[PDB]
Amino acid sequence: VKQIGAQLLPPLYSLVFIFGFVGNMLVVLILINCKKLKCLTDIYLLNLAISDLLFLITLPLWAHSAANEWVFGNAMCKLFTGLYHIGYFGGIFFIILLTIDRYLAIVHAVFALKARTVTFGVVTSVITWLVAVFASVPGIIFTKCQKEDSVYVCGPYFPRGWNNFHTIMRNILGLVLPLLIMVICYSGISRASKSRINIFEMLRIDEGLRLKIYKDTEGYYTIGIGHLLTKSPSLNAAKSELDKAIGRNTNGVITKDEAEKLFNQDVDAAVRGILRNAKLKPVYDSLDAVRRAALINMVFQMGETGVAGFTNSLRMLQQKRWDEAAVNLAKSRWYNQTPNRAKRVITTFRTGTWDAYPPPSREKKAVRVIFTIMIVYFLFWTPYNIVILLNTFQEFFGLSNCESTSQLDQATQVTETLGMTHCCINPIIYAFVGEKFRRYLSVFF
Ligand SMILES: CCC[C@@H]1C[C@H](N(C)C(C)C)CC[C@@H]1N1CC[C@H](Nc2ncnc3ccc(C(F)(F)F)cc23)C1=O
Ligand SMILES: CCCCCCCC/C=C\CCCCCCCC(=O)OC[C@H](O)CO
Ligand SMILES: CC(=O)C1=C(O)C(=O)N(c2ccc(Cl)cc2F)[C@@H]1C1CCCCC1
Ligand SMILES: [Zn+2]
Repeated sequence: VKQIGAQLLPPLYSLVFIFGFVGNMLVVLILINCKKLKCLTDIYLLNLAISDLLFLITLPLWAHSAANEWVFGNAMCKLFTGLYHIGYFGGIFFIILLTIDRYLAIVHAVFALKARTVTFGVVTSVITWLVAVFASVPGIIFTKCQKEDSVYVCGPYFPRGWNNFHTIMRNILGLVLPLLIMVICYSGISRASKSRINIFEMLRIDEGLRLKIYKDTEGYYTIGIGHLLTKSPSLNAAKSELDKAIGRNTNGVITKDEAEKLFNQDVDAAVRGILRNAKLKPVYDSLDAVRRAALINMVFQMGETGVAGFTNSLRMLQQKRWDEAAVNLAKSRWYNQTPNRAKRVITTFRTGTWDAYPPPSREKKAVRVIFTIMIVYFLFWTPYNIVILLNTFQEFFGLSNCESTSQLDQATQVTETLGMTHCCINPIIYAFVGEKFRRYLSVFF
């Protein structure tokens, strides 16, 4: 096999090195000089880029050894084995973190939004690098520089039991764990909604989204998704009430996530009020999560006193007569005064679906990117994980032969070579799938 390796590995690894280095370097430059590392997700992508770099800087040494032999010493051997493993495990770990993060985001997990901070990022990133190191320790310890058949090699020399342990450990952290994580996420996504629409999207369309302190048509002061600040002229009074509700010096400006944080506080407060009203409680209890949202929508607009005015319609809703309740609501004063908003609320109540509203785009496009990242990772590293599992545990089960181990080694070499060419793929996936990344490239050039 060595003959083929000397002709193929040096140009292959060199080409991978060139594309991967400038690729992940561009990713880092963007995250620092365009995104400025302000978001939690910017931290993970930064560490993911670092993982690939830590990996591919080792390529020139592996390619040189294939052409000649290992000449850098034992200490250098254990060092680059460390970068090789740490870069690898760090890679898949930070892909999983991003996978979870963007999953929780499209389901609008409240605690995840409250956790979406650079502080939470730095901490969990430090722990992630630790686990990556501890998973690299066995590889480092039993890897040495030794003269085999009058040729120097930087290779692994595990005892019988330790090679078995290392194999199953690698398969868990690099296959079983990510696979399970992804299944959880796919399930949680498909169970939330088929249209991926939450109450957040609904009231964002109907009530709007204020990033700057907005003066109501009457004279009231609002912010975010329909949040009353005060009812009196002074904008200083408005800023005063807002700066208290956030805990920050806002100067009358809010951020998108701060809006949803406020929004969540207003939703459960509305639900709290509904479940405390004698006429709204039995209706609310007989409704599913979709039609309940439409009721919260009406409370968001007219208040519980106003919603309680629809005595007829409420009873019909309470009795699951959607069609008839829909028609009756189209005759109300509320309907004729604000027809377009009412119409799509009436539809929600009638059909019990989000068909009256447009689905989220960027939220879906986000999980499209990160799931693709992980699927492609699987493509590149799964054939290696399996063939070494066969070459370890299940070679005792069956598959036994004299030329077996030799051929299983060949397959191990080839598949690992395949996996080693993955450290240059992520930035390419960004450019092909991710629209924000291409936008960052447009302003870079
Ligand atoms: C040549 C140095 C091998 C080196 C070992 C190192 N190792 C896990 C620890 C020391 C970190 C990881 C990185 C390197 N590896 C691990 C295997 C991978 N493929 C190969 N290795 C060595 N001869 C090969 C010859 C032909 C072929 C082909 F399939 F193309 F024909 C592939 C080869 C590689 O390269
Ligand atoms: C060598 C041959 C193999 C090469 C080919 C393998 C490449 C597969 C990569 C990604 C799969 C698509 C990932 C899709 C990510 C999930 C998309 C999603 O969930 O959003 C859809 C949305 O629900 C719609 O309404
Ligand atoms: C929808 C979205 O948030 C993104 C893109 O449409 C895109 O190209 N992004 C993007 C941003 C920076 C970098 Cl370096 C690479 C990216 F792909 C962001 C990613 C945010 C992390 C999860 C995956 C999507
Ligand atoms: Zn959403």
